[PDB]
Amino acid sequence: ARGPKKHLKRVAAPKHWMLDKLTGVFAPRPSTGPHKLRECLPLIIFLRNRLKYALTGDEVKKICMQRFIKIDGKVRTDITYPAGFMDVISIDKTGENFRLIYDTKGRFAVHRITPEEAKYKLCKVRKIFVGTKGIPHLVTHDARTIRYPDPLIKVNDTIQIDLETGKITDFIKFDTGNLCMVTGGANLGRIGVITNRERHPGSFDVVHVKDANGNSFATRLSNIFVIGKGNKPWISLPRGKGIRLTIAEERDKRLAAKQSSG
Amino acid sequence: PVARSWVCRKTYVTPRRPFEKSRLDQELKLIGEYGLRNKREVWRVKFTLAKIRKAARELLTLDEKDPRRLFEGNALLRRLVRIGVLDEGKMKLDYILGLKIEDFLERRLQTQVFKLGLAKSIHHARVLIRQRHIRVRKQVVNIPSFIVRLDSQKHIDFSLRSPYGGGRPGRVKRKNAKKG
RNA sequence: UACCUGGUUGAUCCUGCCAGUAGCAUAUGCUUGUCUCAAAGAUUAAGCCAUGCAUGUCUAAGUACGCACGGCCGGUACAGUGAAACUGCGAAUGGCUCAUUAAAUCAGUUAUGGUUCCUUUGGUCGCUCGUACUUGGAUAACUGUGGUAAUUCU
RNA sequence: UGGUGACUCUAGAUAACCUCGGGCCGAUCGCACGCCGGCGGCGACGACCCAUUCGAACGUCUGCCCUAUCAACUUUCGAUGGUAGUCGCCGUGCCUACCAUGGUGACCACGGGUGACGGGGAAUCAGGGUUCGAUUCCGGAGAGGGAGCCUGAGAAACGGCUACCACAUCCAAGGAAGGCAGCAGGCGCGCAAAUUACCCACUCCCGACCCGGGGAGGUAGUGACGAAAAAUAACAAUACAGGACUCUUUCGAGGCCCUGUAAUUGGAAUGAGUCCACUUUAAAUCCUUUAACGAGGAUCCAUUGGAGGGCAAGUCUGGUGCCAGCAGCCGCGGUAAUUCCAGCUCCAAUAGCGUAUAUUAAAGUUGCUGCAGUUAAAAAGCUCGUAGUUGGAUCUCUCUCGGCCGAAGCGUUUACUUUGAAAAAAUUAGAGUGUUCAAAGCAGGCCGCCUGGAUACCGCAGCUAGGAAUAAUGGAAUAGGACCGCGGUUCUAUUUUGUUG
RNA sequence: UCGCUACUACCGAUUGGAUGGUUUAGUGAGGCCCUCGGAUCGGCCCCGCCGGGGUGCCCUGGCGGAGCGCUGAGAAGACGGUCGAACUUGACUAUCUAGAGGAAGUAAAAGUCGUAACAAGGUUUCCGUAGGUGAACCUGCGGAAGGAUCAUUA
Repeated sequence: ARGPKKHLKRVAAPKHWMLDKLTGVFAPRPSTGPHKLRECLPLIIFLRNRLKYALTGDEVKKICMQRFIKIDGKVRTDITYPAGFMDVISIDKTGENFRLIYDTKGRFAVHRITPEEAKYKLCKVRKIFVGTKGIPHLVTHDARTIRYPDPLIKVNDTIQIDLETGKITDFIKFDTGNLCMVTGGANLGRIGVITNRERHPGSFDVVHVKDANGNSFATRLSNIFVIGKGNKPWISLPRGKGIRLTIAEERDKRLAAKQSSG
Repeated sequence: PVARSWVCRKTYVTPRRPFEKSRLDQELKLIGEYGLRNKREVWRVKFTLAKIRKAARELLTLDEKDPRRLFEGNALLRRLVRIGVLDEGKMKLDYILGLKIEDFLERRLQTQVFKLGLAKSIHHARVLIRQRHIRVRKQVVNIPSFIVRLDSQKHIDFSLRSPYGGGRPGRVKRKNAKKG
């Protein structure tokens, strides 16, 4: 082509958006923003497809244009604004609050959350650089730059952002024994304790993780998000606890859970 | 670009040798016994059996403690018990290979309308289904090759709008009542 | 469903090919009552094209002295709705086709510590020691006078 | 100061420069209104630089069909490399000057061809394979053929411009305007392919924008490409010089079960149509739902090929007489034709069935699995020989640190094997789900709640970790060999002398 | 060995014509870059007719004029560079096209002379190689048995 693409076909969309085959040729094509377009959920899919508030891609316009929707505490009037991981969606006309966390199957989830928790979010530190008369900066995975960080914040750690002010409150460092969520790959949405981190200089670090049932897995280092210090998550978790069931016992859960009916 | 799906699938295979006696004879006996219309209704039920034998014959090379054999093999027997072809005590993966065409043809809605006595012949069941006289639990079923599941066998009846079960007479009885 | 069958000789056993057989795709013939999906000027000519349409755009928030409407009140800078034109932005996407092209394209895998990036999101934006309670000149739309057989010409 | 595996990085300091074709440091719009002439709160536009997002570009490794009647190519004119620069967003013979004489080639370069855009995929298939992939997704290219630009973040842009070559429209003859491989439509070509229809309601995109626009896209029309479901009748009473079951030695006795060359009788059932209404939709249609009409040669008739063998099914009758013609092959036809032309009857598939051509299986007739070579097609006249291919036995984890448990090193290097993580979606396989079944779909279910939208497969090449059999390879043979402590020569760390030379 | 009708392709005179692809040489539209150029458009001056303010002098308002004044903006056009479509003529070709002559194989042939071969096929046959003919062929040399001998006597 000559210059950038503005459309997204539907079959070429991310798999986790769960758009069906026969509704159209095109998919919502996320706007440029804090998140990669493969790693995000546009606001039109959260309102029309997941929450079933809207029914067409004109009612999402009519909802967002009444300024009823705050994404990380700022009002968003773009329906294809890419909301990504750990983003807080506050709808104040109804009274709900959501956080975008992955579930055990590699998609996002409708995770309703308490407005006492919706005042903060976690971010992962991505590059730390000095400059401009010797003033240090962070860059997180939301492109949030927070100048003057704590000197004990390094790369691959986790900060906790206050969402009304933009400032760091307290952090977690990258160590063994910390509770982490995988945000990419085939182990995506899984929660476990960091066991081990193997270094491959000139290539990617591999971080072996251990479940709460004993299921060990590994990822590359970039798909690792430190959620808690020790084993206590600093955010809430979804209905499943980040623990992937194999399909046999995932069947057993259904064929035993239907027997509570009557 | 279009929002259409072109995913289709043929549901039968024709034989390699077209004029073979005792293939012709056996399929004609299965056409006459079960009230079917043409050869393609036998070649269709031969094809779903050949898909079930083939998938079990693949699953028999993996060992008994395979993940895939234990999951997908228990889900193959579950369907064959569910439609009433297998029984419940024969749920090893090797009584699949002892299934036949007639086990699958006894579960059509046509032969079940004949078995329950709502018809009086196997060709009387084809018309009584096709004239919309037969319902399954609430729903008028208009297709004779509707494979009746095991739980839906106790609810097969006479379709409350019909002259046979419901009571408002047809086209012919009312005209003869007009000429009375 | 891991398959064969007719054809060389007076008869036989072979080599071996012809011929049948079954899909699948393009054409085509004869026929065609219902109902659900569905391809469709690729192959030959990346041959040639009448006519029409396919790319435009205004919020409270750049520029309103069009009475084009109407509206207070008539010294009230500008009530308002607003065509036009200036300004901004897009038109580089989408659609179509397969002529080129044989380590080329492309696929997987890496690299930019060898580079640009409208936009979006976050940062930064009294960090410089040296008429402002607001600066200057044009130009459309408009009015008015024309040219050319003829153009989204001027 | 902070960093990476590694900076000539990021910051800091100093001396200067800073482009008149100038580098930022706001002469901008709106809404509520104010607090003590000042101090104001939310926004909208801007904006150098940094980061991010969306990309783009240029590279790394590995991989592709046919051809040797293509065996040497590249190098004046850049071919391979070195130095200095020019250009360019930047790395580079990208280009220029001066040098060096190199670079690729049986492991098939170079040249030619392709009825070659490449992949994801599709057909067939025991296992191995073979062939197709223009075609809706990703990537490339191109707008009649080459070439050059303007604008802009982005174009060597063609629903932009300037030329030239090729066509071609108007003209008052001076001039003017072109580009359907967009949607329709036309001509031509051909074996070969649909409407100059309706709409922005859906899916999304663009814009100053909740408002406008979109032949993108959706909806209809044509459509036996192709795939799914599926009518063309069912039933009962009689009768048969029909069959079967109980008795009679047998004649023959029966609603006990079946059958029909009964155009025998008889009502009961129903769509196809015709058609009000609702529903569907942007508005319509179609299907679904319902009025009313709607079947007895139920004329509301089912066709396409065949009846010698391959191969299901008539040496029946009439005609023709090696003619006409049939026949994929074998064969048929010369006066009795099982084969032609027909009538009857029968067979096969059945709303479908013939024919032609491409291709796959059959083909173990291309053979890796897995063929052949005395006589059927075939072992070179003999020998030497480089590349290739193939090669006999043999050999049973530790040092400096942190809290015995982790770093760091290995050991000679690999092939192999097993695990891991990374591998677009759609397709394929496969789980769940009564689309009325099914092909499909990604839905649904319960009396506001409860769900699902799994998973496998994803060659070769590249990462990772365990194994150590097999197979290649090293390790000392004139010991300039291992391990030890002994001495010399050269360079040299940065702590040591309260700071200070 | 020797008689009839037609096609395929090549040679094929004709220095028959028309068009591609590679290069030799010459030419070179248009854009861009450079060096010039300077049609026009301002501005600042200087006087002249003159107001006010301050105090003969300075700043202001209307103009007017002239100067090769001295600066800013700038069109046409040219030199040179570069990119490069294209044109002209040669060579190598390749392809579309008109023409007597003859050439080879193909469709059959049931037409005439011998009888080469298969029997010891009436000269066993076959192989290579040289020579001669109406021709199947014949002959000189050297093989083979696929021979008509698996054998011939101290």
